[PDB]
Amino acid sequence: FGFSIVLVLGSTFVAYLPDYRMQEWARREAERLVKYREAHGLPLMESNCFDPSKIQLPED
Amino acid sequence: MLKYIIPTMMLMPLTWLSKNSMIWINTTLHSLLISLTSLLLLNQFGDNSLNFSLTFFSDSLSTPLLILTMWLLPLMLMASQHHLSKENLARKKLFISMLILLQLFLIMTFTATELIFFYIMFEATLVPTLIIITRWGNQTERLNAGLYFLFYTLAGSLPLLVALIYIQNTMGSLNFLILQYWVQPMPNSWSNTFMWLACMMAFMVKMPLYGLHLWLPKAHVEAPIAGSMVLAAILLKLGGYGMMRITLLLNPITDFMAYPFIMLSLWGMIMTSSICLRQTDLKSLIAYSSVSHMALVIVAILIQTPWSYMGATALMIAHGLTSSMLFCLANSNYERVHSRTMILARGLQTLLPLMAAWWLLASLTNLALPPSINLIGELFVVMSTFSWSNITIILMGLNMVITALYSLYMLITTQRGKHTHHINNILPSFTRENALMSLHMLPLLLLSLNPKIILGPLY
Amino acid sequence: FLPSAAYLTHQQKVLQLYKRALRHLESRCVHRDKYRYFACLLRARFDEHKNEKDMVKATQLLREAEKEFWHGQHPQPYIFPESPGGTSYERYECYKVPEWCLDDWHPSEKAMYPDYFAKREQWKKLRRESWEREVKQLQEETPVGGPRTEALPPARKQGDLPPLWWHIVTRPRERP
Amino acid sequence: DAPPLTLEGIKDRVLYVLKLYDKIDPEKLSVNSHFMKDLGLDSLDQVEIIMAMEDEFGFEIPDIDAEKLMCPQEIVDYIADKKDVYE
Amino acid sequence: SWDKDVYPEPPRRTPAPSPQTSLPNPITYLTKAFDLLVDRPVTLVREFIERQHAKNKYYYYHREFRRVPDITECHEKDVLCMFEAEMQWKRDYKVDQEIVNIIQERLKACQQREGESHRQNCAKELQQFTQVVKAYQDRYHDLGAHYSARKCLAKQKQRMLAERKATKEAA
Amino acid sequence: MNLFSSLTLVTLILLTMPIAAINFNTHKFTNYPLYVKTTISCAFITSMIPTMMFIHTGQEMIISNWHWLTIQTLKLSLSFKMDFFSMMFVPVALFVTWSIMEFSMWYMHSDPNINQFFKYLLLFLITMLILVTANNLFQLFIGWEGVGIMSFLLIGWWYGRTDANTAALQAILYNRIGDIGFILAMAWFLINLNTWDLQQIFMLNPNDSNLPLMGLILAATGKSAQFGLHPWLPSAMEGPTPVSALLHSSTMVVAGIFLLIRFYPLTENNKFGQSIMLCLGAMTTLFTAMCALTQNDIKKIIAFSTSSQLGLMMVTIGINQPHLAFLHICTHAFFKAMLFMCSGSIIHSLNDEQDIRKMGGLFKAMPFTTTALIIGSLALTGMPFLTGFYSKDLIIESANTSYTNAWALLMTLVATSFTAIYSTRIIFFALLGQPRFPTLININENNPFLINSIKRLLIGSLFAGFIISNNIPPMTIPQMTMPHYLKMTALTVTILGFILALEISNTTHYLKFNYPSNTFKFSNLLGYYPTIMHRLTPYMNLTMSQKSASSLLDLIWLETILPKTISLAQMKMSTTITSQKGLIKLYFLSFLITILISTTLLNFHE
Amino acid sequence: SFPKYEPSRLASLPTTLDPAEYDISSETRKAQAERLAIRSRLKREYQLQYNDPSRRGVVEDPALIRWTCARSANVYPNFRPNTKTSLLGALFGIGPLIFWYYVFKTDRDRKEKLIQEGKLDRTFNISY
Amino acid sequence: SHITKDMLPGPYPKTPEERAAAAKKYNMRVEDYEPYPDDGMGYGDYPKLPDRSQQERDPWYDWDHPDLRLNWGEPMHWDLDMYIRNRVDTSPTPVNWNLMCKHLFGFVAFMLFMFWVGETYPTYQPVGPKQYPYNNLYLERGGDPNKEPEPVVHYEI
Repeated sequence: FGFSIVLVLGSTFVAYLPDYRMQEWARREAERLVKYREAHGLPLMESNCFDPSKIQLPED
Repeated sequence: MLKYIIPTMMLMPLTWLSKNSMIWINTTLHSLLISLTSLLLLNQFGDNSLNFSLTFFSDSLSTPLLILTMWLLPLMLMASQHHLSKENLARKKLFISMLILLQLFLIMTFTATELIFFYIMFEATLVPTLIIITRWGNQTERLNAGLYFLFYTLAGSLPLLVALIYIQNTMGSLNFLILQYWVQPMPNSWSNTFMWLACMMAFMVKMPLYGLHLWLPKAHVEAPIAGSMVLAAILLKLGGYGMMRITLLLNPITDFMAYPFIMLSLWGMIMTSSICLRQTDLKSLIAYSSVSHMALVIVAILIQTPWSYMGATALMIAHGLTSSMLFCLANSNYERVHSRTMILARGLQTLLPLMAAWWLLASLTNLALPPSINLIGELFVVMSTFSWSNITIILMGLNMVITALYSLYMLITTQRGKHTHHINNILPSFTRENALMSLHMLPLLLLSLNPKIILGPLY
Repeated sequence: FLPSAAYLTHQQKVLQLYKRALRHLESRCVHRDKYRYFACLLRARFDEHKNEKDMVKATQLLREAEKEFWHGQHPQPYIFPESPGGTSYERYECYKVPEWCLDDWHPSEKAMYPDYFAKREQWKKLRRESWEREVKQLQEETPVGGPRTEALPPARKQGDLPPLWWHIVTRPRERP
Repeated sequence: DAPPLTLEGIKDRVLYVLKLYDKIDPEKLSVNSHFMKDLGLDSLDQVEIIMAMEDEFGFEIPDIDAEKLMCPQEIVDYIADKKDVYE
Repeated sequence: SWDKDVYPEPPRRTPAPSPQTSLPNPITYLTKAFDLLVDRPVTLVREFIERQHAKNKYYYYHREFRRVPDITECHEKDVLCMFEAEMQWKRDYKVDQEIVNIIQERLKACQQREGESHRQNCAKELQQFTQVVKAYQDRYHDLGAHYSARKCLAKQKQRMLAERKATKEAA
Repeated sequence: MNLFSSLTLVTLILLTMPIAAINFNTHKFTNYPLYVKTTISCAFITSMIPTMMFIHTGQEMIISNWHWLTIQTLKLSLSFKMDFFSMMFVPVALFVTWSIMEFSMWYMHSDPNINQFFKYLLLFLITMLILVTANNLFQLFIGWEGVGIMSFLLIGWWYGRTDANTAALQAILYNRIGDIGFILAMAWFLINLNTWDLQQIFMLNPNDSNLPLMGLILAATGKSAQFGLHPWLPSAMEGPTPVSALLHSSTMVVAGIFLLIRFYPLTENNKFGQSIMLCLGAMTTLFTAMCALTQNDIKKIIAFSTSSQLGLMMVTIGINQPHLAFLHICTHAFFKAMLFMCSGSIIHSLNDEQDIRKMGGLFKAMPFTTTALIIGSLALTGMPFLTGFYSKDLIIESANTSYTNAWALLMTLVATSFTAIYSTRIIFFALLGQPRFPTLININENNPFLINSIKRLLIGSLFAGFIISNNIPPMTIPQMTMPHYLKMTALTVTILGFILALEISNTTHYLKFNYPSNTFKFSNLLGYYPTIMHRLTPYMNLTMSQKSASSLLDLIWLETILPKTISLAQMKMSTTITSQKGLIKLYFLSFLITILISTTLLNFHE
Repeated sequence: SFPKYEPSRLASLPTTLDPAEYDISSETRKAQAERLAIRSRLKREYQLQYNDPSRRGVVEDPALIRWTCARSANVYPNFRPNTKTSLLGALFGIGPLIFWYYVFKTDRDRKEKLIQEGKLDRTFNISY
Repeated sequence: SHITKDMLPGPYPKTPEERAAAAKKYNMRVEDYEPYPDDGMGYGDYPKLPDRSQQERDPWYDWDHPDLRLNWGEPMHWDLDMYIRNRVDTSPTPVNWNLMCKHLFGFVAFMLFMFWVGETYPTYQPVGPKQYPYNNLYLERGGDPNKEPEPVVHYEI
């Protein structure tokens, strides 16, 4: 009960588990979005992640 | 989490209502089953932390350290015999139950949403550790060691309470999320300087930094193996955990006001690696190794890079395991020969033959073995601090040279060259000792395989 | 600085200088026969004033001899491969297990080697047999309160072994 | 690396390389016969003899032990202590 | 299988070896024995495995998400609004790092295919690399450790205000 | 293609099974060395064929999978490449190490801890292979420190003997100085090119390349025993013999320069870096050739020879010719493996003496090993035109015909003369002298193992240099148009060196006994560098750690300033407060002045 | 016939050319006699407590214990802060610290000025 | 059990007390107990010894600890950790010390000086430039795909 049911079972349990901190989801999401961005002509990773139409900067 | 707390409560009267020569197996088996159920925690994913029972939540700043505590408990529970087997039944049961209550306040500390609850469970972590080291220290300055210990840790950590209360009634609550999602940047007047200096000075005491570090090595070398391991690994890495939490506030001033601690930390790192190059008393070298690593951790937290935080939490976990193990090897050598000095017990390659394998393995994990977690932590700290400034790498590499040098000195002086042939009491090594070597150096190599579990929440 | 005598005499000192100079001339000089020539030249230089007894002129010559030795000594002296500094210098100190041990074995592995352990049992009985009376009385009767030397006298008195012999008789083979 | 050593073989070799050196006589040269007292040759050539045994058997003997050989039997005693020459 | 329009494989080129040798040919005997000893039985075991796959089947899905609106559409404090907004932003940040990883994998593959001639036939991929990383460097870089989303938006205001005063001084 | 990748991965993985064999042992296999020798032989004969595919056509590939900790914008996986250097480098080292397995069966037969020895030596081999196949630079750092620590264990194999762990300590310290240089290089690669992956760093053109390339310079001089950091090498020779042969013939000693050859398209540029390359190389070359004379041990002479050959490789990287430097690696590896193995065979045959004196007459004492030793010493300096010809002679040609430094070419020339003269000295004193060695002689070489090993390594040292050098893929542009006295200069210098050392020998026949004149002493006392540095750099740091660190900064001043100051202040306030004599008029006068000083001076009624 | 071999802090003066081993006085040989008496008595009690068959633990060497208590924790009594002690303390502690403080302020101010120029080579400088 | 009075508090004054005490307690000659003296650096009342001590002490005396060079009863030199064989070899060097470091520094300075003189004065054989035809290997350098093809060609001689 320190090795044969603890160590090896913990090794299997951390061997596979979900996408830890959402990894393979992010792989497949990135693949879909880059296929989309290079298909539909748009620039991949446009700057200005928030639209500057939704800003009211202070002026002089 | 409350399903991880409440059987640690119910594990406490186990030792009480078990008869003699039967307590040992019960405590071992049941705390190991708690360790399985502990490793079942790891559900953490993606967007949020997992937050429940409103006081409780788990990051990946808290999941690996919590599993480290709930796995280092039964290892220690096994580790601390042969020096109190001949003591009485009452003090035996009291020792074991005191360790269990120490674990309970540790887990309460690591799953603390509210920082006042964190501070209460912080000094609750303090109070049994003194009773452990002072009652079973088995030396003669342990009294002064405990006294220095409590006054340093309290008087450093005392005004932190006042600053947190000031935060509590100038902003609102102290949920860590509502500390986040609401934190206004605070400007650089002098009161903000004192508040930052109060919180950072409390945890500078706890780590320690260089200027407040003689707190530790007396308390390490004059302690039993249980108090020494829990003290070193869990307490210093708890101080680092708490600093990683509280640094989310007071961002836009700590750039201006966090210079001189970097200089004190790096020069103390070099001086600490140099002072552990030439001492006797084998037990003390691992304490100064711990001070070297924690100075590097403090550099890693004062810079604010995700590379730095991932390297910080990896360095914490790896050095907790390494220094705890090497403390256990030091205790095994001292129980072979009742000396505590170094140069008396030379030899020990011939006799205790496969003890040499575990000295080799522990000392190379201290060396930064080239796939080890220690190397991963130190490497990303060096990368992030080079991005901080292009000149700091001399002190880092000189630390690396001297760290390798004292590690090798410890290897080839204590355990190399000649048995002193006037000794004739050292036995062959028991199975318990090799069992503890195995219980230390399986999780470090398994984490060396797949380490992306234990890196920081800035992943 | 030596066990029996409190100090080395001057004839002894001249002799050690002779052996050192001769050894370094071995190390200096290859082909071994021109070595033999130069060694007899050196022995002639010590034959030049061998028969003089002016002790103060003798130690004057000894000081100048130490100067002329240090002027032309050899950097790496040819030292033998068991000497201090040598190529081995307790090479197999690896394989030199002490003999107080070997008895912390297991009785199965002890029963694998019967006769050596039976004879070891009678050795250990020989040790404990004549340890107390003869050895301790010869060491607390014949020495002075201040011992003033280190050579211990043998057991010429009646019977058993000369005193304090365990870790000196029972040293290993130096090549196992 | 297998040199075999024994008592009487090395007694033969020590006695042989004392016989080969010239300025002693081969007539009265016993196994246990002295160096200074009976052969009459002095201290200096005695230490040249000690040099010959060192140059033959492959290990230096110290100057603390160089005072006290004085006959070939005691030489065979000390060398048999060095290489542990018994079965 | 993998999407080839996003992992662009360039047109294959393979010349036929034409001896002009009479040793002859160690590699032909080599690859004949290699096919007959390695490629056949592994394929037999793999086809057995794929029939065991085709006994009964599963499915797994892509965990699709909605679009919660905005962080500029939350108020002063409003923690229940900002929670949705900032977990949306953090999912964008994860997938955006993975976009940078995909561009870097493309650059590695371009470098290895063209071998010893680096400086031709990798121009477009290096150009789109500097474009995406100029976006990343300008957008998400120097915000340190405790990104929530709000420090990114303060950077956003700061940068576009800098370019506003730049085009005013150069207007 | 399946075949190339599958065979290179099984040549990796067939160097995994004997570690699994001792881990599943729980016995005493008396044939575990035979097991390791035959799995090494199988690994070489399966590894030579994909190199044959490489030179037949190419198909020059990288494999990579199993990513781990892909944390921020990078990723890192098990990733390793087979190209020119990583392809033709491996079978040379496998052949050398198989020979060393044979010779360590024989030389290390009579030790009852032999299984641990072969475990460590195989683990060392695997680590050096993982160094020389990897392209992801983190895996290079893995292989770097791994062969460093296996160097530690195999130097300190003979426990006991303060020489051995002293040597281990200096070796691992200089490997950490290589480590600090290498992590500076890794730092600049991360924080200016987003990764440490060699294809991408080749893909960009970094301009301000002073700092990382200087870090790589420090890595080379810390790993491959070069000047300022070289003299750990004879101390390293004070360990076992096949340990030293493997550790300082091919493996663990080319990893200082193998990295710089790995960075060849980035060292094509930045002329300042190549200037420091060639100046360091000339300095090492002449200084170790000068130190190599006047030395009375075999292994220290042979290690000085390999240090000067690595100096030639540093000069060969200083000039823009990396591929001939790789050729120098290969022939150098076969060369000194054969030489060390033969010499250590002679040492074990003649009673652990190992020194030049008392080792005199050995020709016709069976001449297999004397043939072996003189074939080694004629392959040194490149007799025309043999395996030793190609490397050194194309190096001095391409160095002589380039925009060099006008001190460096002269230094390489003079050190070629010096390597000729100490190789002539090792011939004359070892094999061709009148016999000085002690009697009771046990000259024995009726061994099938050692004649197999020496046999097959002189086979590899007569033909295989031409087998390599013939069909290299030509990856440079040869000069080939030399004037007179610039292609003849190689043979000219070697012949005049041979005549110079021969007349040195003939005057050494004579009887004169001349006193030493301090250049003798400077060539014999290691240049005074190891003595002075190893006597001072300990004593300064530890005198600045006895007073400074231990006795003065931490203990005495930190305990005075925080515990003593506060504790004495509170104790003195106690002794002034509680020291009240028990009288009553005093306490009521305190009450009275408290009342009056609260009314009229520090007011409370307002 | 030699430059008479000056010693140093490291190059130790060997026992040949002392020349103090020539003008032997009375108290020199008396000191060597008493020194041999000391070594004789210490080896006598050592060999007595070294050959005992009843001996279980270590031989319990008092001088190593004494030196350990000397070097470890008997540093601080005695100690008075003198001119030498305090001056060397304030040099070895504060000096290099304030030196590294100045060099880090130098490099950080250079870096902040260069990136406030706008022309830092951040062509891609992602992992900060 | 061990007596507190075999430890070493206080300094060396006066001349009866501590001198007789340190002789009886350190097993040394009375006058050859030399304290440091009271430099104020701590250091107790522990003796001063001639500090070299380890590659001295001739190996043929055959004491107890065969490599530490000890005798079981000895004042146990204060900097002994800095002196065990494998650490600092204070053997007498065969020449001098000043003359050692003079020759070393002279040779290092000479080679670096001639390196500098070589650096200002290169070699070159009578050689032209490597003629690259396509505008000095343009469109195979770093780039400019169609921006500025700048005409530079080589001429036959």
